[PDB]
Amino acid sequence: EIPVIEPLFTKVTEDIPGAAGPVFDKNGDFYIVAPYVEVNGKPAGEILRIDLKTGKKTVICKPEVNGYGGIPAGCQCDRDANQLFVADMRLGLLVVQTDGTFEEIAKKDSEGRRMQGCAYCAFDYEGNLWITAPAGEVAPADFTISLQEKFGSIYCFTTDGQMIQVDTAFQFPAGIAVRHMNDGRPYQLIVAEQPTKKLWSYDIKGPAKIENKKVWGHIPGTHKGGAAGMDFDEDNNLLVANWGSSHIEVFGPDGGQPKMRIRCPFEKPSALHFKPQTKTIFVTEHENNAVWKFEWQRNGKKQYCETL
Repeated sequence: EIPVIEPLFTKVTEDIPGAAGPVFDKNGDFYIVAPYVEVNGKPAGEILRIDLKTGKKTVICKPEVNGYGGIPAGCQCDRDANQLFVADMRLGLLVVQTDGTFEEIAKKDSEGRRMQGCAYCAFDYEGNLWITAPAGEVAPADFTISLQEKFGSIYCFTTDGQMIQVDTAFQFPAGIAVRHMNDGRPYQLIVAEQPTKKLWSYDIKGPAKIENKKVWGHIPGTHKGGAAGMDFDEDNNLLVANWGSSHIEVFGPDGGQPKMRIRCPFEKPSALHFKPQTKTIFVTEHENNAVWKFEWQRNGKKQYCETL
């Protein structure tokens, strides 16, 4: 039997359609994304800042390219400048300034293929951004998602500006995380494949160089859904939102089966992110389309933006 804890979750804010992409920037401000905001039934997703002292929401960015609305879905903060890297299911990769300006980084990848819409991303400590792309081609192409068919891809957006496709044929690739050596070198990539209830691992040999794809962990449950967002704590345990299961799974450093589960007071956790230098985990969820927080046993693994 896998042990289960039921910590107290505190609701932070709600009314966030498709709440996802929790992230802290270099100044400790907190942001989330609302991928399912629509205008006239078309995509009009938003990036929002939340004042954690009051829960008040402020729309930061409503991205659109040549009239095609974005579906922002996952975020990382940069290290050398206070800007958000945002995976967008319609626009691919965005770099979003706090003043609301933004740039769409890649309409094509390094090999001249149309870019795919993206969902989650993770910076390694060298500044390369690893990205899951469960959508089909980016706008202006018609919107498609790899829920049933295996056309989701993985990318590495390198420090040279190359948008390198590093693998393909995933069925809705979701959360992504990078494991680092004590000396700081990245060496393992973990990638969720949501409906298959699998976590995959790769050896990282260098920037945009992964090999030795293997099943690394197993996500419990037969509910619709599976692994969504994930992040490491400071002991390199991987905490994984299990959308549809009412739990966050905890894997030890060597993977396999969860060593512990965390019961949530909602069915559809979608993403999680630690507040820097605390044990506090912020969790987005799609039952109530809301953001919550709870206290974990130890601090989070430092994000790239927290390194020097």
